[PDB]
Order: sequence, then structure tokens, then C-alpha cells
Amino acid sequence: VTLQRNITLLNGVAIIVGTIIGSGIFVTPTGVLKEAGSPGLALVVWAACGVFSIVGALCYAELGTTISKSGGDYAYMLEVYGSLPAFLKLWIELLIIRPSSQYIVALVFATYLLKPLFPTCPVPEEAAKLVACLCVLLLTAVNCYSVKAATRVQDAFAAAKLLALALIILLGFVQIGKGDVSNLDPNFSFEGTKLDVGNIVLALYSGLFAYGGWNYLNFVTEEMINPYRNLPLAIIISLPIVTLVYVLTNLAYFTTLSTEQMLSSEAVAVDFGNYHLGVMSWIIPVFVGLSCFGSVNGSLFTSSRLFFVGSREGHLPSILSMIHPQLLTPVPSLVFTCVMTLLYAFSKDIFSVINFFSFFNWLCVALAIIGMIWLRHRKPELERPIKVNLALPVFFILACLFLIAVSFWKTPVECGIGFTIILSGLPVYFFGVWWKNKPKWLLQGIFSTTVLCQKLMQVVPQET
Amino acid sequence: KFTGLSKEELLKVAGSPGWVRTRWALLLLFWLGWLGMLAGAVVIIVRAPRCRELPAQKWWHTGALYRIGDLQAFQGHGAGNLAGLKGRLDYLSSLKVKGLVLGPIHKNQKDDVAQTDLLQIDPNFGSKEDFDSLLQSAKKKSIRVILDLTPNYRGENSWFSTQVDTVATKVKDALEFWLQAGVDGFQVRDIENLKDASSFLAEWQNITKGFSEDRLLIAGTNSSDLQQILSLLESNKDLLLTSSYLSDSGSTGEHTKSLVTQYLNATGNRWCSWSLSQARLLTSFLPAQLLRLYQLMLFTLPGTPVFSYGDEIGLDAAALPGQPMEAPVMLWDESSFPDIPGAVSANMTVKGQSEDPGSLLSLFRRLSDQRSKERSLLHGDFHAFSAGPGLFSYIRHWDQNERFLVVLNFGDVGLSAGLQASDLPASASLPAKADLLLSTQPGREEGSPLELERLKLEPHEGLLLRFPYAA
Ligand SMILES: CCCCCCCCCCCCCCCCCC(=O)OC[C@H](COP(=O)(O)O)OC(=O)CCCCCCCCCCCCCCCCC
Ligand SMILES: CC(C)CCC[C@H](C)[C@H]1CC[C@H]2[C@H]3CC=C4C[C@@H](OC(=O)CCC(=O)O)CC[C@@]4(C)[C@@H]3CC[C@@]12C
Ligand SMILES: CC(C)CCC[C@H](C)[C@H]1CC[C@H]2[C@H]3CC=C4C[C@@H](OC(=O)CCC(=O)O)CC[C@@]4(C)[C@@H]3CC[C@@]12C
Ligand SMILES: *[C@@H]1O[C@H](CO)[C@@H](O[C@@H]2O[C@H](CO)[C@@H](O)[C@H](O)[C@H]2NC(C)=O)[C@H](O)[C@H]1NC(C)=O
Ligand SMILES: *[C@@H]1O[C@H](CO)[C@@H](O[C@@H]2O[C@H](CO)[C@@H](O)[C@H](O)[C@H]2NC(C)=O)[C@H](O)[C@H]1NC(C)=O
Ligand SMILES: *[C@@H]1O[C@H](CO)[C@@H](O[C@@H]2O[C@H](CO)[C@@H](O)[C@H](O)[C@H]2NC(C)=O)[C@H](O)[C@H]1NC(C)=O
Ligand SMILES: *[C@@H]1O[C@H](CO)[C@@H](O[C@@H]2O[C@H](CO)[C@@H](O)[C@H](O)[C@H]2NC(C)=O)[C@H](O)[C@H]1NC(C)=O
Ligand SMILES: N[C@@]1(C(=O)O)CCc2ccc(OCc3ccccc3-c3ccccc3)cc2C1
Repeated sequence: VTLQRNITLLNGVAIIVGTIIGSGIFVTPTGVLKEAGSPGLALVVWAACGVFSIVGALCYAELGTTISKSGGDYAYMLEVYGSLPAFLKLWIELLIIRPSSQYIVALVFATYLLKPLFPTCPVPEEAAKLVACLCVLLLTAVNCYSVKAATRVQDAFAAAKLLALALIILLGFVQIGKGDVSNLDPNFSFEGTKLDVGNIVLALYSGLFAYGGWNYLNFVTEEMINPYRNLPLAIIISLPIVTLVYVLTNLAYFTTLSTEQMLSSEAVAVDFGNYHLGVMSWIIPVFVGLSCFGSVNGSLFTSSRLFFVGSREGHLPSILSMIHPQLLTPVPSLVFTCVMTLLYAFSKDIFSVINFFSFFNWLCVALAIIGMIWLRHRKPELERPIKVNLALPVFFILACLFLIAVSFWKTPVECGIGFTIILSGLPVYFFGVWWKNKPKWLLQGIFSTTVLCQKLMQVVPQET
Repeated sequence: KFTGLSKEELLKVAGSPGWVRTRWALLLLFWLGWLGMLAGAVVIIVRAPRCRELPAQKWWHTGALYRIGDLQAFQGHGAGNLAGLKGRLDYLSSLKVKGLVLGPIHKNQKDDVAQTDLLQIDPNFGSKEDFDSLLQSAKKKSIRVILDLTPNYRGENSWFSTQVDTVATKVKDALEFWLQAGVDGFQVRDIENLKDASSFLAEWQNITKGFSEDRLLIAGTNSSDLQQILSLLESNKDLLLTSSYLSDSGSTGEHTKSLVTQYLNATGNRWCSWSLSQARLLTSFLPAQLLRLYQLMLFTLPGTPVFSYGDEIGLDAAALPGQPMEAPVMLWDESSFPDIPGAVSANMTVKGQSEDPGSLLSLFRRLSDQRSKERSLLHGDFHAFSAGPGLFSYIRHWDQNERFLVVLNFGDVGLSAGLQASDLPASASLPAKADLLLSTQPGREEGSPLELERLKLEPHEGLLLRFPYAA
């Protein structure tokens, strides 16, 4: 029993489009208007984040066709830099990165779905936490049931969020067509543009939050049918669509609201809904909830496969990377992902763990590209279906290095505790991997709890 | 394989009865715990308090109004036309005012009734094309224009000694002209010289609302007594009435508290306007140490604050001689007052005061920013409570938004606060520690939580503390 090969091209487009378009297009625009001062600089920030993500994803497309194995961005560091830094990337991805980005989007789903019951109010926070946990547990059950069901869910909710954004787009177009064009006249357009890269960088960080997940199809390769045509085709179809929809949606936001409205607001989407429909204005936050539901599904689907592939290499315990027969789904990895996500419901505010750790994210992203360039020279024994032009990785590495170095500058005490946490995985590594010839007291207990979990979930190892 | 069993060995051992029972029992336990969490979320939602409906506000509920009596003295000599006013809307947008009461501009000769036409603009201000350019120029800056219409604004008696009949029937025809010209409201002043004035105001209020519900009518008296004011508002309930009911006094704050609370009691907490007169400045009634304390009070009471031009800089007719007390010159720059070239200073102009963060105009801007933005200052609820000998202390709270607590010391000797409320409802009881937004006098730190049993106040100080909706 191995996993399968049943993800087609449209399923890959759905995975990428649905996982990228989550909550950032409804939450972050205040954060980029606040710290870039002007509508003009804000819209340029959105376009700059767009082209940055496009360049990085093309580098990942040729990376993923070179080393065509699952668990991307961890398999690529394991191929180049070896066991220990790959374990450090896996340990931070397992403990912080994945089960915070899932829980944030689940919480946004809950609040924007309960918003039509408490219009001019804060929604009660315990009900929001409970509905978020319900979302996560239900999508875990659907993913444990079958792989085709999860892809059908992804298709439906990707289509739903695309129609929901096309509505907000053409409403702001017909607002222009009514001929009362208050903002976006090409004379004002730019006042308040401050200067001082030291704060616009932080604005850039907010924009990059809306582009997270541009490399998740790399994590879920080895499930694709013909992943030599289909993976670069899926990336190159998926991302220009996303950056186009993002700049048009920010424009349609700017056609209706004034600037200090958008700085003083807590939800730009419900303002757009109230202004333009009034009655039947409960439509917009329902569709925001549907968006966040779809992206939580996509992130669970890729995180399970990452922890699967990490268990096959001997970095994680052996009960992960066991497949349940018949069903043919990696059940204990999905259970582990769900539990790690639900543990973040004890956070008072986890939207501040971002900017504690973005430097490590872009560090490993740039390290994979450096390793790709090194592998282009010190291994010309590989076949490359797409060999991208060089200096596109060089400029991408320079941009990532710029981002890291300016993160160390403005907030060094932010990056310090992040460095302590990312080296806190080192005793874990030595205790787990380096200590073969373990004491005999522990091997029997590990075998016992592994065979107990197997007898519970009915999962067998991978072999065929 | 690696640290566990293989395929056929497990399918041998993990297929026995009892293990199948344990698996189905765990599946049923999962799907029951999920429904338990769903029911818990539902009973948390339906046991929550609903929120109040917003009171469907108008445009004159949002911020302050700005009265420009004399046009020729607002800019200066020569450029005292309606076209010159168009260059000042960026300053009025800096003040965040929402309205603009332009002075009477129509063709009025003198006590000759027959040569007074309320439909023709006097040539000294411009003509109609300048006016309707000004209207849309203000409209694009989101500033409404209210047009004063007092007929005899050059003579002594403002309402034409002669019978009011002809006068009052030409005022009626003026409204239906200037409304479809495009103005947003009207103001009639000095209605104590109008015989049976209570009956004429209802007809004009009918006509003004019979055009749109986004229209305003302001009336002005010089009456400072409560019973004569209440007789104007017996049939009219949506009339803004400015009067000198507040000015007259101000030596002690327990007399100001009684005035405000008696006015709100006698009218049943309806929407009102707060002023010190119908056309004068603040400095015509107050000494110059009390101008910050009154600007803190007028921006936090439940109504619409109305100011004249120059109350944001503390303009004074008794500081520059050889000048009318009814139309002083607005001190824009140092060169603004030509005669006696050197009597002005730097702290007396808008150009000089736009830098100093402890100036009067710097206080006006922050207060007019807070008033048009926060909900509990927009349509909140008012509750005054008892305090020390000379204090005026009250609280504004809407539903669940951030409450506000204003403490004013009208006295001269400094004193402790003694904020013993004990009568405020439980939705608005004050905590032990509250923030601080501003103070009228410098020498405090804006932002740190200060605690409300050792709160002391210096001479003529006011405080704008803050706390959120909690237990
Ligand atoms: C959370 C429950 C999900 C259900 C699936 C069970 C998964 C349990 C394993 C969780 C792994 C946690 C991350 C470990 C990070 C270190 C990895 C490493 O160093 O290499 C491993 C290394 C690989 O050795 P190998 O498995 O012999 O190849 O093995 C170990 O060193 C194991 C020691 C760490 C185990 C810590 C487990 C703490 C959580 C236990 C949760 C309960 C499990 C039993 C449930 C049923 C009880 C009735
Ligand atoms: C917010 C509401 C409107 C939608 C939330 C999702 C639904 C509540 C749940 C309930 C049942 C779930 C799924 C249950 C099983 C499948 C069957 C599936 O078809 C299959 O059986 C293919 C799998 C196979 O047989 O191999 C198509 C729909 C789907 C995803 C269902 C779609 C809807 C799901 C994810
Ligand atoms: C509750 C958590 C913390 C502990 C982990 C227990 C598992 C989540 C439970 C829930 C349902 C259980 C199992 C019930 C029996 C099997 C066989 C399977 O039987 C079939 O339907 C075979 C399908 C076919 O015939 O084609 C049904 C689901 C499955 C994988 C389940 C896998 C997961 C189990 C062990
Ligand atoms: C406009 O004014 C007229 C008369 O001033 C109002 O009509 C009547 O007013 C008297 C009070 O003086 C009421 O007793 C009658 O019931 C009114 N007639 C009605 C309502 O048909 C009239 O209400 C005013 N217009 C508006 C819109 O209120
Ligand atoms: C409002 O101002 C007038 C002008 O000083 C005050 O005096 C009245 O003046 C008119 C004509 O000028 C007379 O017909 C009245 O008889 C005067 N009033 C009295 C009481 O004699 C008027 O008193 C002022 N109003 C108040 C309430 O003080
Ligand atoms: C102002 O409001 C107070 C209540 O807050 C009124 O005081 C009460 O009036 C009724 C009848 O007049 C008395 O039976 C109560 O004993 C009064 N209570 C208190 C605490 O004084 C007061 O009447 C209102 N003012 C006016 C003019 O009606
Ligand atoms: C503008 O600033 C000058 C200089 O500080 C003020 O002149 C002071 O006035 C106060 C009382 O008015 C005196 O106690 C000081 O001794 C004066 N100092 C000097 C150097 O002249 C002037 O009053 C200020 N103008 C206003 C309107 O506040
Ligand atoms: N686009 C999403 C939306 O909600 O709009 C939807 C899905 C998704 C998936 C992965 C992801 O990566 C996380 C990340 C990305 C960029 C910058 C910092 C972080 C970060 C760093 C530390 C801890 C948590 C997050 C972000 C997002 C946001």
C-alpha cells in the first residue's frame, strides 16, 4: 500500500487558489493602508508582493520538477544540507508555523460567520473558539475519510470564493460607472505617502500574509497524475489569477470608502456590504466564512503529507507514515495535525506569533534556492523538464536576504526569542536521531505504544 | 516495519471481536462529543445580550457647526467675496466641522421693507454663480452650508419694525427658492423680536422638512431663562435653538451642572444644541483662563456644539483696539491686522498656533477629532454624578463601546476629586483605574492609567479619562 496518484490539474489549481485566498484579502488591507499612508503606495505594495510571490513560485516549480519527491521545502533541504538543518526546519514547521496559520483562519471563519447576529458588536469569543474547533475537527474527519472527498470540497469552496470576489469587484466597477469618482482620481492618489522603508517593510509583511501558501502544491506532489507537466502548469495558471484578483479587490475597496474610514474600521468587507446592499448585506461575511473554510481544508491536506514524509526519513516517530488499508489515507498524521491545531485555542492572541518568526520562514525559503543553484553546478547528472532562466533566483535570494536583514534591524528582540525557540529543537534532535543504540528500557515501551496505536487505528506501513 | 507490526500480522491480531467494538465505540464517542460542542456553542450564542439599534443619525449629529457672521472680516479687505471663501475650505476641513452657517448675504438696504429682497445676493459678495460654485466646492469636501436669512441684518430691529406679515411671507417664499438652489439649511436669529414667533417657526419647519429630512432649521434668541425657551419648543421638537441660556454665569461649577441637568430634565433628553450665545464669541463672556475648560465641556455634552469663527484660537475684540466687537478680524498670519502694525503676536494667529502642541487650536483639533469618531460621544448616554465642591463630573456611554469620563474644575483653588458615583447604572459603573486622553493644562502624561481615589486637580483643569466595557 502506497498513498495514490489522483490529483489532476484542476485539483492542483483548486489547492493553490483555495489555500492562498483565505482571510488576508478581508483582514490585512487596514494594515497596509495604516503603515503605507496612502492608497497609491498601498496598491503598489500589493503589486510588489504579487510579483515577489510569482518569482519565488517559478523557482519552486523547477525545484519540484528536479527533486520530484513529496514534502517540498523540507525534502529540498534534506537533499542539499543533510539531516540536521532539515530537522530544524521540520521542527519549527510542526510546532509553530502550520498550527497557527490553520487556527488563525479557522477563527476568522468563525467570527465572520457569526457577524450577522451581532452587527454592531464584538462577537462572543468563547462561541468563536468553539465554532473554530468544530471547523477543524469536521475537516479532519472529511480528510480521514477519503482523498477524493477533500478534493471535491476544495473545488466547491474555491469556486465559491472566486464568485464572492467577482461580486465585490464588479460592484466597485459599477460604482466607478455611476460617475462619482471621489478617490482614484489621478491627481490626489498619493498624498500621505510617507517614506522610510523601516515601516513600509512591516506593511510588506502584512501583504505577504495574504500570499502565504504559494508553495503548498510542492508539499503535496507524489499524489499528482503526471507531475512534470501538471505541477508547473498548475503554478503558472494559479498565481497571476490571484495577484490580479487581489489588486482589483483593493481597487474596488478604494472606490467606495474614504481613507480614515478604512483606518478606523475593523472590517472593510462588512462596510462594503452595508454601503452597497444594505438589505441582503448579510451575504458578504457569509462568503468570507466560506473562503476561510476552504483554505483551512487545503492547509490540513498539505500538513498531513509533510509530517508523513518527515516520518519516512526517520526524523519523526514511526506511527506517522502509516497508511490505513482500504481507505488508503494517512490517518495518524491527520490526527496529529488536528490535535496540534486545536492546542492553539489557549492563545489569547496568536496573531502576534507572526513577526516573531517570519525571518526563519524567508530564511529557509532562500536556503532552498541557494541549494538549488548549488545543485545546478555540483550535480549535473539530473534531468530538468523546466530549467528556469538564472538571475531570477539570484534576485529572489537578494530580496529574501533584504527582508531578513531588515527584520533583524527594527525589532531585534523579536528575532532573538525566535532564534532561541528554533535552537530549542536541538536536544530533541540528538535524543531522537543521534541516539541509536537507545537504552533497552525505552525501546520496548516505544514498540508497545506504536503497536497499540496501530491496533487502534488499523494502519499498516507503506509497502507495495 | 520500522518500529511496529506489518500488514498481515496486524490484520491477524487486530480483527478480533472486541477490537471492532472498541473502534465503533470510539467513532460514536467522537461524533457525540462533536455534537456536544455544537450545542455548547448554540447555548452560548442564545444566552448572549443583543446589541441596540443605532439611532439613524443625521449629518448635524456628527460634529460641530461653525458660524461665520461677517464675511469681509473672515478673510480680509478686498477679498471679502464668496469666491475668496472657497480658498479656506481646507482649513475648515482641518477643523473637522460638519456645517457652515454663512452670514446674511441678501440685498438689504435699511428699514425700508420694500427695497429688501431675500432672493437677490448683494453685489458686495458676488453673484449666484460664485455661490453655487461654493456649494459644490464645499460638497466635495463633505461640508454642509447653512444660509442665514434674518431680513434686516443692517438695522437695529432685525425683523423690520413694520408688520411681520409681509416680512414673514417673504421669508416663506425665500425657503422654497434657496432650497432648490441647493442649500442644506437655514438660520433665523433674534426671534424674540418676532411677534407670534412660535407659530411662524412651525410653518417653516414644516416647509423645510417637507423638502427633505436631511434639512435643518436653526433659531436664535437672546433669552437666558428656561421657561421662555421651553415655550418655543412645545410644538417644535426637531428645531435647533441656540440661545444665551448657558453664558450668563460661570463662577462656580455646581451652578453649571445644575443648568445642564435642569435643561436635560425639562426637555426629556432630546437632541439639543450647546452654545454660549447666538452670534458672539466665547471671549465675550469668559476670562481667558477658562477657554480650554469650556471647549472640553462643549465637545462632550449630548448635542451639537456651535461656535463662531475664531473660538478655536481664542479671538478677542478687547485685545486689538479700533475694531468692532461684533466683527473682529480673523488673525490668519502676522500681517493680518494692518493698522497698528505690531500689536499682534505669534501666539495669536492660526499660522503661529498650528505648531504649538499646547495651543488652543491644537486642543480644538483633537476634541473635534474625538467627537466625530467615537460612538459614545456621537449618540451616547449622559450621566452626571456628585463630586467635590466645585467639580462637574460626568460619563458618556453608548452600549459596549469605550466609555468616557470628563472631570472639570471650574474653581480656583486646587482640590481632590472624590469621585463617589454610586448611582450610575451597572452597565456604566467606573473602575478603579482609567486611562487619560488629554488635559487642558500641560504637566501630565497622556496614556498612563491613573487611579480614581487619589485624583487631584489644579486650578482650572479638565480631564478626559477613558475605560472600556467590562465589570
Ligand atoms: C498526539 C496524538 C496523535 C495520535 C498519533 C500518535 C502520535 C504520537 C507521536 C507524537 C510525536 C511527537 C513529536 C516527537 C518529536 C521528536 C521526534 C523524534 O525525535 O524521533 C522519534 C524517534 C524515532 O524512533 P523510531 O520510532 O524507533 O524510529 O522515536 C522517539 O524518540 C520517540 C520519543 C518521543 C515521543 C514523544 C511522544 C509524546 C506524545 C505522545 C502522544 C500519545 C501517543 C500515544 C497515544 C495513545 C495512548 C494510549
Ligand atoms: C457550510 C456547509 C454548507 C458545507 C460544509 C461541509 C458539509 C457540512 C460536510 C457534510 C458532509 C461532508 C462530505 C461527506 C462525503 C462526501 C462524498 C463525496 O462523494 C464521494 O463519496 C467520493 C468519495 C468516494 O466514494 O471514494 C462528495 C461530497 C462529500 C465531500 C460531502 C460534502 C459535504 C461535507 C464535507
Ligand atoms: C478519538 C481519537 C483521539 C483517537 C483515534 C481514534 C480514531 C479517530 C477512530 C475514529 C473512527 C475509528 C475507525 C473505525 C474503523 C475503520 C475502518 C473503516 O471501515 C470501512 O468502512 C472500510 C471501507 C470499505 O469497506 O471500503 C471505517 C473507518 C476506520 C478507518 C476508523 C479509523 C479511525 C478510528 C480508529
Ligand atoms: C404642517 O402643519 C400643519 C398645520 O400647522 C399640520 O397639520 C395639522 O396640524 C395640527 C396641529 O396644529 C394637527 O392637530 C393636525 O392633526 C394636523 N393635520 C394632519 C396631521 O393631517 C401638519 O401636521 C404639518 N405637517 C407635518 C408633515 O407634520
Ligand atoms: C434681548 O435684547 C433686547 C435688546 O437689548 C433686550 O431688551 C428688549 O428690547 C426690545 C427692543 O429693543 C424691547 O421691546 C423690550 O421691551 C426689551 N426687553 C425688556 C425686558 O424690556 C431684551 O430684554 C433681551 N432679552 C433678554 C431675555 O434679556
Ligand atoms: C427632574 O428630574 C427629577 C428626577 O430625576 C424629578 O424629581 C422628582 O420629581 C417627582 C415629581 O416632581 C417627585 O415626586 C420626586 O420626589 C422627585 N425626586 C427627586 C429625587 O427629586 C424632578 O421633578 C424633575 N424636574 C421637573 C421640573 O420635573
Ligand atoms: C503670547 O506670548 C507672550 C510671551 O510669552 C505673552 O506675554 C506674556 O503674557 C503673560 C500674561 O498675559 C505675562 O504673565 C507674561 O509675563 C508675558 N510674557 C512676555 C514675555 O511678554 C502673551 O500674553 C501671549 N499671548 C496670549 C494671547 O496668550
Ligand atoms: N493566505 C492565508 C490567508 O489567511 O489569507 C491563507 C493561508 C496561509 C497558509 C500558510 C501561511 O504561512 C504563514 C505565513 C505566511 C507569510 C508570512 C508569515 C507567516 C507566518 C509566520 C509564523 C507563524 C504563522 C504564519 C499563511 C497563510 C494566510
